[PDB]
Amino acid sequence: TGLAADIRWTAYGVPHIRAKDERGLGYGIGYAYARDNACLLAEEIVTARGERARYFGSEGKSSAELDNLPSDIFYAWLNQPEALQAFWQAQTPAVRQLLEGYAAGFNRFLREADGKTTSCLGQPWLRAIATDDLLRLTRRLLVEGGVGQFADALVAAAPPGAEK
Amino acid sequence: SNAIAVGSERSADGKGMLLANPHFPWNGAMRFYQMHLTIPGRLDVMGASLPGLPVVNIGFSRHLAWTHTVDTSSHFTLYRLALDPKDPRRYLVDGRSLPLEEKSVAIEVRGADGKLSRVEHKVYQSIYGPLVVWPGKLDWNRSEAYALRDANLENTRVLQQWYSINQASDVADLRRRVEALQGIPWVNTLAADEQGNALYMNQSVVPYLKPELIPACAIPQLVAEGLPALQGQDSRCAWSRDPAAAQAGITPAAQLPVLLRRDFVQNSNDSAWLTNPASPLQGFSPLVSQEKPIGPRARYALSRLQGKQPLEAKTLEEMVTANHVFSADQVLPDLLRLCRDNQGEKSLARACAALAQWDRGANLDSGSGFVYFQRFMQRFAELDGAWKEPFDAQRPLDTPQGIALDRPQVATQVRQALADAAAEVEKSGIPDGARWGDLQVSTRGQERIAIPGGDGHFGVYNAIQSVRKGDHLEVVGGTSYIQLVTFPEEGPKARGLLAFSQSSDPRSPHYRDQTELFSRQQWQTLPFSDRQIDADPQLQRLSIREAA
Ligand SMILES: *[B-](O)(O)CCCCCC
Repeated sequence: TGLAADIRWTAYGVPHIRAKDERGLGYGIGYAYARDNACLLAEEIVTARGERARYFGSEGKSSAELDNLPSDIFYAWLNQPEALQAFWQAQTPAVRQLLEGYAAGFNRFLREADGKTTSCLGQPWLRAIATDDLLRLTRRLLVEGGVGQFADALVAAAPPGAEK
Repeated sequence: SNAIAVGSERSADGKGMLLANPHFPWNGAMRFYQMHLTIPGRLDVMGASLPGLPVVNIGFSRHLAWTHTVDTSSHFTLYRLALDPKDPRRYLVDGRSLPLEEKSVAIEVRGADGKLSRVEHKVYQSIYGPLVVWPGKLDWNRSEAYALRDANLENTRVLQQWYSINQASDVADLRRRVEALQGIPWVNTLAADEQGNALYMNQSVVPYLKPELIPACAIPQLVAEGLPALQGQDSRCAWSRDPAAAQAGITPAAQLPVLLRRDFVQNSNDSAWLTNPASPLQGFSPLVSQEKPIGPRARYALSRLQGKQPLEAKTLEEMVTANHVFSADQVLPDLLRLCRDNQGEKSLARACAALAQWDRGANLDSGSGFVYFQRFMQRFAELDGAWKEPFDAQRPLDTPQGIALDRPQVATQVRQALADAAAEVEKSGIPDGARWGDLQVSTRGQERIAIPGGDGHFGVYNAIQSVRKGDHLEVVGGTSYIQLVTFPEEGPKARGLLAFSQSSDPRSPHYRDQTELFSRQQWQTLPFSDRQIDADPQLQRLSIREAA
């Protein structure tokens, strides 16, 4: 009752998470990963939300070397609310609990972080996350072996004009 | 990526053994992260995972170790649309004109003035999926267009699948769990257990076409160029349905390549074909697996794995840490003969000396001969019929081999390719006395760390991918999470590293600690048991809770 995790770190910062359920397990994973990589996850969530142009403008790129606006168009298309809802409804109770836990653990670190291991404190894109964000990352991962490889091609797809 | 599973018939201890060497980016959304998860009584798994995923992607448990490599199977199909001759925004299926669906998405864009403006963009969609354009190849004119159907868009099982794998007991249990769910998106699965079973699975999400439909539904020109292209004007070319499949339109598990052995299995991103050449995998859909000549990494591995001698953990580890450029085995002997036939060509002097001094490796202390060899091979690959022994499908492990210097045309171009490669190298700002480690680095803050390894296309098992930035080569991807698991009686002995360290944040104490170790190729214990973990002098502990 309800979200609890025991975490042990060995050499090189490797977390060992113990919990009595998936919810507590996710809690520990989210907290531990946030301590090491909160800024990385925040940036990638921005990308998967299709908000790179919102925070960084059109001149910049994602970590996958896609222009911010084409990337935003692709991920806005990919991660529409209807798509995320259907994915969530298809998840087992165990998986939902893992995700809920992860989000809560990540967010707990954000609340308490004082910059000791986090270089992006104060940035507007460094913010609390939700389970939907983790779904956006999962779907982004999924299409890497498919339509994700054609992100630019999708954005470029426009009907012909009155030419020739 | 590389993966080797060794069974009871080949291992020195008579037990299972697994080397996991995935090749992945050093930054971003696919950066591996080490962790150990336990729910006492029903879950105890350790390994590495990707950002955002609360499951272990590659790892090991009490009696089992597994890993993945990117497969050669197709996980999508392109569909060539026959457009309505009266309307290029409509397309024909069974002679019937259908309208394209238009989904508009709105994006906020920050200007230099800091104001947000809104951009609207139309995404055109067919019954198969979104339309795509490659200018000059896949165009959208008034005759045709192309749509893409990604199989993994409907794969809602990916997280449950890895969570199930995390709970697997042995190889047989792992196989049952993977075949039942079919949640693996686009990778092979290799595994080994304590009992001494070695498993290979090409069990992923793959578009299903009944065998009789393929020669009619394929677009010949495009499939010859490696594209899974189908005829989108025929309703019969929709993905076939088999009730056995976990997902509508994907290939049933029984029709995907599986090899379960007690000697060994391996994969280095080639097809399922020569996973173990003693038992070749054939007769699958071209969407699944084809009999293509294997890359140099697999060819290298098989050359170290074939035979009767027992395999040690050290043997597998050193297959990575040796940094042997295996492609030099096929061309360098004859290339040196060329250099001997052309002494005093002056232009070739620096290159032929460097190539002669070279240790044929990609180590930190490896000479500039590696650089010369790389530039040469980039040109040698663009030559036509220059192999002495071309690919022999009867000898797929020993061919190709050698340079046909006995043909005067070939000898002409190979020497030209060398002179050109030499010229490019001298042009660049490479000091004398420069070793490979001085060139290839990973930047950490205001400092560099020398990184061993080279491009996998050159047969370096320890594949490292870098790009030119300023005066150096900055590593961007390659060897990442290394995991070598054996099963002694006490429990799993896991050994390896995370090459780029746990944290991507410069402020962290774990930003470069393992990276320094990777430079020196000093792998470490991956502590799994309570006793291993308690024995760590760096042990830290924190218990956290909050109301649900
Ligand atoms: B390798 O270069 O085929 C990448 C393998 C990554 C495995 C992800 C689970």
